[PDB]
Amino acid sequence: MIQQESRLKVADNTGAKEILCIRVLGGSSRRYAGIGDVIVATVKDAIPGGNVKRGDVVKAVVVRTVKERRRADGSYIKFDENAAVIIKNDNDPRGTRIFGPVGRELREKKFMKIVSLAPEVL
Amino acid sequence: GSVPTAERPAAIRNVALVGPSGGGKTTLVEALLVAGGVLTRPGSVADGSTVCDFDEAEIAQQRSVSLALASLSHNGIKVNLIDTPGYADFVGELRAGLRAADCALFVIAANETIDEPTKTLWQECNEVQMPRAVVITKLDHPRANYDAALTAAQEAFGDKVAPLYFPVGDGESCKGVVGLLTRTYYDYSGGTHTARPPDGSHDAAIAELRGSLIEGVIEESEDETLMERYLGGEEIDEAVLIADLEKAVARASFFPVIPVCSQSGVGTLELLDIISRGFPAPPEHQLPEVFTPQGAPRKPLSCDPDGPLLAEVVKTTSDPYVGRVSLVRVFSGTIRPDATVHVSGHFSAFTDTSGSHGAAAAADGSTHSHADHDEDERIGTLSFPLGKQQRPAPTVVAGDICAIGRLSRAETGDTLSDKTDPLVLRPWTMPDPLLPIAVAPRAKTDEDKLSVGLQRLAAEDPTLRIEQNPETHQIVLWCMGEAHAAVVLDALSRRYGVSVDTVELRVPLRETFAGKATGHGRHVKQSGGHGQYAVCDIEVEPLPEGSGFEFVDKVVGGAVPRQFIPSVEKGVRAQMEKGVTGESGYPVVDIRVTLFDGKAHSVDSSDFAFQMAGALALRDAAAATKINLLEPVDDVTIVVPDDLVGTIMGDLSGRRGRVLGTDKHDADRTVIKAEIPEVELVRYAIDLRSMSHGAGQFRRSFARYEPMP
Amino acid sequence: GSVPTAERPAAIRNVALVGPSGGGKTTLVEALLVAGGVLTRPGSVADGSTVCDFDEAEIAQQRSVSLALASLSHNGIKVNLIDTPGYADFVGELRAGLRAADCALFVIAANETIDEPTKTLWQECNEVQMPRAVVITKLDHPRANYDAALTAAQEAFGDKVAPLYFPVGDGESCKGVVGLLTRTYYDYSGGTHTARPPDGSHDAAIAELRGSLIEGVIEESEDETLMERYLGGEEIDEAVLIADLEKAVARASFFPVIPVCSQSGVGTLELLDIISRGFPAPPEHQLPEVFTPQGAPRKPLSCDPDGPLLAEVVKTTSDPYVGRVSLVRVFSGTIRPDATVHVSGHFSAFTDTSGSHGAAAAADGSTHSHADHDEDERIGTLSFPLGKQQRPAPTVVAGDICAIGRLSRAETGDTLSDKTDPLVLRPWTMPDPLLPIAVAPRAKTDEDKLSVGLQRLAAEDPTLRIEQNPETHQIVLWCMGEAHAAVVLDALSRRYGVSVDTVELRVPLRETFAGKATGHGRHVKQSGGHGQYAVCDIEVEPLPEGSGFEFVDKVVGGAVPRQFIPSVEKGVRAQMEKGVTGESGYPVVDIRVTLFDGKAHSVDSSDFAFQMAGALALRDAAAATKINLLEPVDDVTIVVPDDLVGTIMGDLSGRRGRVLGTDKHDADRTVIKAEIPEVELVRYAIDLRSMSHGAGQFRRSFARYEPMP
Ligand SMILES: Nc1nc2c(ncn2[C@@H]2O[C@H](COP(=O)(O)OP(=O)(O)NP(=O)(O)O)[C@@H](O)[C@H]2O)c(=O)[nH]1
Ligand SMILES: Nc1nc2c(ncn2[C@@H]2O[C@H](COP(=O)(O)OP(=O)(O)NP(=O)(O)O)[C@@H](O)[C@H]2O)c(=O)[nH]1
Repeated sequence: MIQQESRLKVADNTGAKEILCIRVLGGSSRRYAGIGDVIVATVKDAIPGGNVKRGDVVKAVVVRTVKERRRADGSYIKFDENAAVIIKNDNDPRGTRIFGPVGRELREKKFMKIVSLAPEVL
Repeated sequence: GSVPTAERPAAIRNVALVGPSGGGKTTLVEALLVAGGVLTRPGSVADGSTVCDFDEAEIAQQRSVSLALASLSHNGIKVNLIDTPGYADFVGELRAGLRAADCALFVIAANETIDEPTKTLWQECNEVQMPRAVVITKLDHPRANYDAALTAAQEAFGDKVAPLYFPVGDGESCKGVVGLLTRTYYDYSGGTHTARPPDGSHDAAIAELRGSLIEGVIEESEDETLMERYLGGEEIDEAVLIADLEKAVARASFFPVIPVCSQSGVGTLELLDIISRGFPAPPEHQLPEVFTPQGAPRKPLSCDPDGPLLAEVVKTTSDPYVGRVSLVRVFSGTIRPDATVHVSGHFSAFTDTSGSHGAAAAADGSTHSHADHDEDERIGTLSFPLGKQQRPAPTVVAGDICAIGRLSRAETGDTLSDKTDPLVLRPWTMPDPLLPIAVAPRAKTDEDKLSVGLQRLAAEDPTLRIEQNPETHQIVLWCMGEAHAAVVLDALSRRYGVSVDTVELRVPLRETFAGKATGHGRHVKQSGGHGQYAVCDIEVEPLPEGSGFEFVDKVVGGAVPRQFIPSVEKGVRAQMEKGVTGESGYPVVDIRVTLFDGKAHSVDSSDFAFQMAGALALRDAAAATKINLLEPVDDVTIVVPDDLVGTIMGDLSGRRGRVLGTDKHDADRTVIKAEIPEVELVRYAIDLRSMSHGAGQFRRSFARYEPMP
Repeated sequence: GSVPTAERPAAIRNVALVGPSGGGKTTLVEALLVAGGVLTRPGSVADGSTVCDFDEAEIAQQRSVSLALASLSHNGIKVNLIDTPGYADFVGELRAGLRAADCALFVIAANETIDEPTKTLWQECNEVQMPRAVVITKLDHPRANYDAALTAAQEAFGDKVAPLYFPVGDGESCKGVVGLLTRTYYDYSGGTHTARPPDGSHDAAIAELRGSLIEGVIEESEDETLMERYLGGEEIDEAVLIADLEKAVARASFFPVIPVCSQSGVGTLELLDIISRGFPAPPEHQLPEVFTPQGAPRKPLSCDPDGPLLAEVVKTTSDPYVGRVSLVRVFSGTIRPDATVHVSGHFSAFTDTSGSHGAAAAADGSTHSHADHDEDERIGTLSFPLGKQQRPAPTVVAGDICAIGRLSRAETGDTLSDKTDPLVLRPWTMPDPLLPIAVAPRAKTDEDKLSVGLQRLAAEDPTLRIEQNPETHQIVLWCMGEAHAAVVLDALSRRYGVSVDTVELRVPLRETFAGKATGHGRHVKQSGGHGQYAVCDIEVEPLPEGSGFEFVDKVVGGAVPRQFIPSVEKGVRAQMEKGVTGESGYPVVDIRVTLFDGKAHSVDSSDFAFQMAGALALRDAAAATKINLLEPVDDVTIVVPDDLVGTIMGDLSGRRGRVLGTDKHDADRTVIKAEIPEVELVRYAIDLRSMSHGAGQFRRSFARYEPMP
């Protein structure tokens, strides 16, 4: 349940560490973002030498949440941290590697690149 | 211009440039690269804008501390210049680069005489048959005497050293050099290289230099009639002579002298030509002897891209973004992405030799002393490292050094080969460190990850060894010297966040009895569980060192129960483990406990009770006589030059040391047999190297124990 | 399969495939290559697996945007297929392919008729007297009517167009064809090409087709008695008819029609047979006139490997790893690896005609204005283009096309020959791009390399014209159209790292005085040193157009010191140059300044002060009257169909164009001569191709300057 003003860890090579959620894309007045939802964010912390710097508005997709999320099978998934992946307009990562596990919801949202690059998909 | 990508190892050259600390190796590398056209202008070491001088430690120390690799293209031939550290503290990196290259370049200043570190580095290059070409740099210095450096190199590094190109200048900014074999003088005075016939002011000297170079080269050639032809008045052909010079230089026989003016760009183009033609080839160079994975040796493999897959890492580091920058040097076969290579850890058995005492085999790191492991890992992206930025490599043929990312278990020097045919090359002999240092964590959480941090650092730093002391309960890091110690501590506190503070290293120590005495132990403790009360009477006698712990029982009539004899015994063992000299009692050793008498109760006898009863009997016995402390004397094999044996005799005399002999190690150095207390050997390596100017090598090995003087 | 290698020019064929955009040319080439054995299975443009559509731009636009070459040898005869883009924006590449070809092939689909762009392509092919053959394709389309398209072709391009192969299909997927000359029906129903006599279902129509083809050919046959014999009932022999057809096609006198099923592979084998038999050979082809370096005409060389060396690069491509890949068209002599050949850079004298503002001769790149350059380069390894793969070639005989890499300064259109006999083939016709595109670099680092990148761009694409404005200081790219402009921008932004931003083209303007006026110029400034005082009273009166700057002196009593009057004149000239209209004043021409009075100080009079006073007086005089703005006008000659005359005339009526005359270009097009202001021509091309179904073709040339209405 990421929403306005939420802080997210970044799981990429882009060089950013933490981002702030500006808007949850996918409809007007939409409140929450779960795994597999695209948001707009701003970069708060970064590598000094990274391509992405502080203060630039970027587009990301949530890959991990602390709030439990139900699956159609009756099972539930949960993580210890809220994490996101920087993407470009064609739903492709800006980085080259992904850190940590991701939920399989990304598979049904057509984020094939993130799914392939993740070390583990759950 | 075009990215250097050669389709054959013969069109690839890799040179590990060597020299003193801040000798201009990087500067010459930048000048050459600009001559090749990779860099717009040659950067300055001090400015830190060069491709090689990018790391934090290299810029901070204002010199080369970790080696760097750059790729160059010249007339369709690839050149891989490899800057190497100029300080003996990082001579392990230089050794790896020499092992990583088929040619070495001595970057020295014309205003500096050849120092002993340079001589020892030349010896290290020499007894691996690694070819060398003498390079004279820093000719712009006001005191730059090219002729003095030339003569010193010829006199020191054998008669095989002889000038190849003769510089011409006004004494302040050399305006050109003269090509002896090409009889043509190249002039840079007007800002443009001009291969023109000499003006004739030094025609006789040039001709003499041509004759000397020819006769020196002929000596190492094949045609024995060439000497008769040249001495008979016949002029040998220029092309044939050149080919003969290439043979002499490649075969690790000749060491031509090259003047270089890096600042003005004078001589860089002709140096590139010499690298491209006269320098040895990775196929021609005597490749390290290959080994089967299971300990058997194997015939050396040809530097053929079509041959069996064969490679060896030369540097390892961790990058959060691109990944682990594993500098892998390819020797046989072609390396391609998506290929699973063998990651054998040197199969250290083949490198357990040499390495001085420490048996330096693979990545040192005594906690991981000798890797000797196997692994097959799928490589990721092949990249040609240009400083931080990596040049993509779609195909990497044999005879090249490349950086491979996303290698999970890769370490420095690990041999990379085919999964179907695992292979092991001969890794470099690494100068195991002999300066111990102790690191204490600020808390427990950092210490928990300290193990993996030091393991990763040792994988990155093959020359570094990390030692854990179980007796004194501390972790000890061994570094070659001071600057390398600073670099490794910075890397530990940065790449792994290890917050520690330097502390004194404590040597192992033991306690022994100086006399014989008897003890009385009375225990009374009536608690809420089982009432405890036991009395024991033992006897202890002094025993020679190395006797260990002993126990004799002579109780009469079964006064103390047999079941509680183990209780008393173990109580005495724990009490003597805790020591007898105050609250800081060192482990008492080589003592015999002799129990004779004791009293028993119907119910108050217990395991713990009798344990303390024996303990207190031990205290009472120790209270009656003296306790002698022993320190472990270690055999020290001191290797110093024969002229420096007098210095070692003089200083070891002030070190309470005894000399058991001075055996001549070789024509220059001398092995000195001596045993010294361990307290004197914490800083022996650093002072030895400082006094010997890098000529000091020594071994340590605990022998026995001696009392306090 | 095997590398197609040719040792005699006769066994080589070089035919350029042309047609409409997306005419399935790439699929046809893939099917032919599969029939040739080089490719295992036919590729698909939609899937992007085709050899021809391998570049990023082609796949991005899903259409041919750049031309490619494929080599195939069939029946011992090598064929050099030249696929070219079918869009008008890439007409120059098609013309370059035509020049490097000895025949022209039109790939058209039966389900669509001949469009006007295809007719203009036929005209362009015709105006080198190139042989042309009609290939009907896409016979798998439901609407594919071979009969309708055939008829249209016969009616349009005269009676010389008669079909050569008669298909027999179901109207959906053509199962085979009937050989008209051989009376043989070819079948592919079972997936195998089977040649059998026709069953007689078309025997009457077959006989009609043989009669028409024989009567058409035999006329073009030198034997005039053959017509009598055939009309007298004599059956002309099949081999004789074949040979006569081959000769007539080699004469560019006949245009046969051969149906082809690219998808099904039907007819590919016979098509290759027709290419190998009926098509002219380079020895048969009228080789282009070869010129001496100094412009003296030279006799054309016979197409033989033993003749004088004569070759010509026709394509330049840039690759990050390989480097420049130059395709070399050889006509005479033999090219061998490692040989030094002469590079004649078009000898611009033969291409200096016209060119509009850019005056484009070859390789533009204003710093390299005109090519006209001569240089001898040693080539490396000969290679033949197979997609991104390069099959090494041992030697290149005359009459073939080869790919050479690592070429430092070789350019498209350059004439390669023996260094002892430099030659110059007649350059191809280069269409003049008339779509200026002003851009602005994002940084000066990009700007410095912009000249190099644009020079290399014009080296790759000779049809792109680059002009840097000297008045408005704008870099302007002249392009053919939307797709060509996009390609030009993208290649500049990627292949050379030049970040540029398209900006508004500035049409140069001129200024002159609209009436007589006087100005009072005072320059008084009291700084920390010498004071300044100079006053000039000048009189400026209008002059006829082109009168230039005239100075009239009317100073009475020497109020202005006579040593400072030239300073006043210099200030007036500088003020004219800097403009007189606001902050963006255009240069002032055709004015007269009459200095009749002024003031000066004994101490505070200086030449600079009088310069400033004259400039300020000129500025005041300009502000004392009106300023005439002169804009340029370019004469435009347009070729458009007679049915659209009124629409274009009215469009020019809304474009303020002045009609000069409507000249009959031909039976269906009218040449329109008119002068249009350059402002109206910024987007004239795009709107015209609209106002013309692309049929709009025009040329422009600067005429003069006129004041704004
Ligand atoms: N005058 C002069 N100074 C030089 C030259 N080469 C290097 N220097 C100077 O010496 C310092 C560093 O030189 P150098 O030790 O060769 O740098 P490095 O190659 O990075 N270290 P190392 O030589 O040990 O590999 C800098 O101040 C640099 O300007 C040279 O040819 N001439
Ligand atoms: N029915 C049919 N469609 C075809 C055939 N060849 C190509 N096409 C279709 O036509 C389109 C591309 O044709 P084409 O213009 O010849 O491709 P191109 O060669 O890249 N362009 P160009 O013809 O200008 O050289 C694609 O949609 C492709 O599927 C064919 O033989 N039959």
